[PDB]
Amino acid sequence: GSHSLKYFHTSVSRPGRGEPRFISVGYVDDTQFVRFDNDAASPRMVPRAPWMEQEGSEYWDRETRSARDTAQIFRVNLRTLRGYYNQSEAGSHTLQWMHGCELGPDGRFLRGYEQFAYDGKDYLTLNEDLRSWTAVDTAAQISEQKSNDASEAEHQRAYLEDTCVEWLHKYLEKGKETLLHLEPPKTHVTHHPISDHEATLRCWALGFYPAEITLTWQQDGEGHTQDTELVETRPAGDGTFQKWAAVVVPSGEEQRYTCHVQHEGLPEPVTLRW
Amino acid sequence: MIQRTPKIQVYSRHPAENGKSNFLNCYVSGFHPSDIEVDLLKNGERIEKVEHSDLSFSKDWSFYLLYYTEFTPTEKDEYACRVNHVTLSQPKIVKWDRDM
Amino acid sequence: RQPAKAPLL
Repeated sequence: GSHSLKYFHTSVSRPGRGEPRFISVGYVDDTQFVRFDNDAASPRMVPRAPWMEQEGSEYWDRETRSARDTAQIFRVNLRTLRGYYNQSEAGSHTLQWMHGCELGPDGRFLRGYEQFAYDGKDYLTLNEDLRSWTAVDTAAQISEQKSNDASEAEHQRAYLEDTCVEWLHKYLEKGKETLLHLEPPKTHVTHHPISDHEATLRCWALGFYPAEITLTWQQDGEGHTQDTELVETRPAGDGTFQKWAAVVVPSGEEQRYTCHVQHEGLPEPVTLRW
Repeated sequence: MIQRTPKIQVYSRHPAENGKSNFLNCYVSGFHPSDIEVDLLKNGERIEKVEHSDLSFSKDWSFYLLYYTEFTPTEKDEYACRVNHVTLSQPKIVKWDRDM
Repeated sequence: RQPAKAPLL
């Protein structure tokens, strides 16, 4: 199947309290595997997946240097952006950076992306052609010109098509036993009477990986039962995910309702009744 | 400036069984800015030494975090999550329901 | 691994 190597960088300025807080995390598919947090005297990039301890000290030293330098660059960018918008020093502001490379089912480079946001809104985008930028306003147009002056699109294209692709291949091989292992959901249905005439049927999906999943309550010919309550897919805390879907049914008709669960770890979709 | 209030889910890692070791989770997601206060409560009292995951965000730039601790569910103990954020006029308390 | 040099804005 398809796979992705993704990083998320966040820098938040702390007025009157020193350098901005900087936190970055790396993901392979739906699995976090590294983290960097500058809230320390000697901040380090550290593993967040057990299979990354196969990486030696040189890897960790290099990633620590890269992340420390990114934080300093982001402190500069926050100051630059504060001047672009003529904003006071008394206000807290946020700069975010996300980038990633995605492989197709053939294992070849399919798409790369890179984007910046300021105070929770799109700021500057590296287009999927990997050769041009798009600015959201006049401030970001100056940032676009800087990127043009430095051939930044060419530099980021090289990272996304070469460095990113190569290391995604390495990570997938080192963590194959978990990254390439589809974990099917464990499913069951719970029943909670609301009154003498109504009841809640809750269809559970527990302990699955990856996070992509579909839950539907079927009521005879209606595949998506009216007023089905879906919760956002949520992490269990152990690397797997959870989700449930609930419906209120007339008491005594629970047998007319069927829950469908579709997940890539299931050879066929599963149906359940209370 | 884009601000988003956090969505809140309080739940256990495994199906709750009284007297059995488990993990109480509080998942805050879809919020901006990243600064947030999350507390886990046992019978209205704050639980000490609660850990949380590394700050990450989604495609729309909104952040998400998982707060978690070890707990022992019982019949009478009342667990809840208390969330405070710049978008909230007052702190929000969401009780733990073992059926949700 | 992550980029060595992050873009300037």
